[PDB]
Amino acid sequence: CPLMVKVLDAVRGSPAINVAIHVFRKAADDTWEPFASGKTSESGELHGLTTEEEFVEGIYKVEIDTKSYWKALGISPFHEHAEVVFTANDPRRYTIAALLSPYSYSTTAVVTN
Amino acid sequence: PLMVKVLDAVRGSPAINVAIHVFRKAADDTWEPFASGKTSESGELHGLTTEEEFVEGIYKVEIDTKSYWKALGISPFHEHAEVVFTANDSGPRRYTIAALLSPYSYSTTAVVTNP
Amino acid sequence: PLMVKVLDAVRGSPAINVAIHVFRKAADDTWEPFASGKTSESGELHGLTTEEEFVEGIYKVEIDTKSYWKALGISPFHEHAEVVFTANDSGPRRYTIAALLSPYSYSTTAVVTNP
Amino acid sequence: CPLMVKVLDAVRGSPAINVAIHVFRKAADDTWEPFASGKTSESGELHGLTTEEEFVEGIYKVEIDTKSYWKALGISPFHEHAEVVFTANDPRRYTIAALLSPYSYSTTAVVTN
Ligand SMILES: [Mg+2]
Ligand SMILES: [Mg+2]
Ligand SMILES: [Mg+2]
Ligand SMILES: [Mg+2]
Repeated sequence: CPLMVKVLDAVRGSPAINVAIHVFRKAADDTWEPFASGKTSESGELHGLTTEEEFVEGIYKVEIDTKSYWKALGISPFHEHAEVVFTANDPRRYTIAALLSPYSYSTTAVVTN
Repeated sequence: PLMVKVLDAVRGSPAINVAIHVFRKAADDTWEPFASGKTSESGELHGLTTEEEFVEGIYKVEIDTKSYWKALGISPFHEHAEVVFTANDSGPRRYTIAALLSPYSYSTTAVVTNP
Repeated sequence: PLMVKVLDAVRGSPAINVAIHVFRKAADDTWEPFASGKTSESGELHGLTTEEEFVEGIYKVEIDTKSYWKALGISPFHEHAEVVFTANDSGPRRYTIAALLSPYSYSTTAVVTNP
Repeated sequence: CPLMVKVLDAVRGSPAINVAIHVFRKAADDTWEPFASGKTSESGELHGLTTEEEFVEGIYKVEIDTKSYWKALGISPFHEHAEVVFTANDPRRYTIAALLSPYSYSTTAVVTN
């Protein structure tokens, strides 16, 4: 799979498990079309979102439902979600990593061949 | 009530001349333009709104990081950094949205204080 | 010439009353005490040193994050956050050391400006 | 192995390869005794630093030679290194992750069972 998402919890020092992830692809009329989705695993990872044949160049948005995650832990969060928006560019594998705190997050792209 | 501060993690400096657009979610669920501006030489953007106009709502702060890096000769990963949050739902607050930029990474933090 | 700013990423607030110790590497390669203080209600620590006393050297800023979290009922991962850097080796500069704290994570950024 | 170190490069969006890592354990006289060391792999990871039998409770310091890494890339860095200091506490595995930029770094502990 050319696109993987990994989420960590900076409060508990753990993978962020059961986080909902939605991927969108920008359409020609500038709307966001649903592309793929899932929930992070026990390791905080979401694999299998797409395939080399499907993941063509274009602008993609990855929406990480951080609010529901913090709500399930009983911790008041700031953001509605974390969104990562990027242009896929032709070999490359994309790992979108996110590090979550209730009032802060960071995201990093690890792009490898 | 709403300030944006942007730092450059490659140079260890404010990120100057960064375009910032703020949107507010409308009743029909679309993003309406709310305010815009660009960071100063200190990397801050002040004066976007007022206590009266900054009512409860869901707000989106779009920071044009890609143009910033491209003007410095770098092709970055992200199209922009987007910060989406509910504001003032417990009464008016002061919000500082901070962003720390690298070509393939950014972080964003909110500092929320009660006037 | 040297300021330290500390933010709490759990609460979205300045990190208040954080103890900070600064050390400078001596000629015998040991860490000598240089200055200390604690963050204010704004999460900043000003006045640690002066342009005259802040000579070239290798400096270490130790931020006592563990005591901060423990006083809030949290058992954090790190003993402290340590920021080590060469200062003023191209002439005097102004340094802001920023730290962003979570129980199992922190980040630190330097903003360096030329007077 | 109970202790793993992973390093990412936020400028290139890649693992940080060939980064020197030194681990120290605090001695009874408060000095730092060398404990283990190595260099990150092509995946930015350093495995095999210690064993369950050796990695007893105590205070450990992980020193990541960020300066030499940035110098080899030709980019002027701020820090001499990144140090992560923590008390190991009894099952647990420790992953020390670091995200490097020339004037900033973050470190996170992912502690799992
Ligand atoms: Mg092309
Ligand atoms: Mg209401
Ligand atoms: Mg000299
Ligand atoms: Mg015990």
